[PDB]
Amino acid sequence: GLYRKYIEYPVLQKILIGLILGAIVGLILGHYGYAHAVHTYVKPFGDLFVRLLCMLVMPIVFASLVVGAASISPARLGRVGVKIVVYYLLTSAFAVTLGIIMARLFNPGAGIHLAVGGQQFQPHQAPPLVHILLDIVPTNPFGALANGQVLPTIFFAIILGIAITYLMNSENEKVRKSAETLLDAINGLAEAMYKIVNGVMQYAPIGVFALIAYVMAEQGVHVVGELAKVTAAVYVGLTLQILLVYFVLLKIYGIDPISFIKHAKDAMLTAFVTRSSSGTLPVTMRVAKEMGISEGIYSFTLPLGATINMDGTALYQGVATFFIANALGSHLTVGQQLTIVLTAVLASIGTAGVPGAGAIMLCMVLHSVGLPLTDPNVAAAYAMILGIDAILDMGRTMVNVTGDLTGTAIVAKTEGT
Repeated sequence: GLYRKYIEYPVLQKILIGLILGAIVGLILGHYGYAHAVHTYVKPFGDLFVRLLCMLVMPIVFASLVVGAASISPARLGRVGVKIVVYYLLTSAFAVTLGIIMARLFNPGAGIHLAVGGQQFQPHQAPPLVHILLDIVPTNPFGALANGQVLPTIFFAIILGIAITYLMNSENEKVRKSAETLLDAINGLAEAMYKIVNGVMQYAPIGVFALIAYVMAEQGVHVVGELAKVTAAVYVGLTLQILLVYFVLLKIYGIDPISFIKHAKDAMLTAFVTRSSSGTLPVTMRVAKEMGISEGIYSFTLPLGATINMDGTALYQGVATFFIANALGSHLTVGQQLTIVLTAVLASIGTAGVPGAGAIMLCMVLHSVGLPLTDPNVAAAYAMILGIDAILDMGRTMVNVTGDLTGTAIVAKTEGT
């Protein structure tokens, strides 16, 4: 009964209450002197969760990127598909850029000088820009899977998926059956890893509690004001994202944003109460029908936009990786911000899980910048963001629905009219 009502509780509320209980118990046991007994007894339960997330982050990238890039490729795209894919990738790039802008205009990380024992996180040296653009393509894909290097894995997985779906319409028979078997095996690997993501994110409140308790027991690092600042940064970034980006796009394409934003306000209210973008898929199909565009174009666009087009998750990734970069002392270069943009855009092309996928994609961005999520400073600054993930997730799901609704509207306009 107790175990069933613990599992039946939602994941994000339990992670937030685990963060709150971790902060309270860590402050109480840090004031009363018992801090080493918190460390040597509670830090394994908060490091096992980081080890499990670092286990899950690498086989998701290859499999989910192969499946997603095989459902994106120009061999399965007409004249609507190329325009909607170009819109989704460019709008995700604008979302990451606006998240980085709202993270540089604010300062969410400055204030928490994070250190585990006493030592500051020493950053690596950054290569030049041409070395990054030449390091995107791997010299060996298996040796880029066995190491870290999320961006060569992303590039090789996109290339492999597009080559498989080019082979899928070949005139042979054994070639087509072999390509179909390979794509079915890789899709089975991705669907097998999503269940382990569900299990690890069900374990997640104990790990977040066990990490936040140790961090509060070390110092009184004053994290409540900085987490309120990064929450305000995410909300102001999402509101300005909706307003500026979508109003500029609708004013370019001539369609009036007032009645569109009324119908989209109904859809946003539904998607903001239910906090799920896949749940309002008949709701946003109803709104797209009430705009009166074409039945085939929204019945083709809205599942693709619900499983691939993620704007609020990308903006959350930008602001979160910039908060983790500033809460440790390591500034980011221009190549690191281009790496953020590329990894967030190309990792929001295949990844769609019901829980946890934002946390795994933030792990991808962190391991692709250089913060490897094995030092306890990166794990602490990531656990605080994973705690705030609920009150970021509501607004980011609302922007995730607004993005594909705006894309459906403007692509149907330029295609029909």
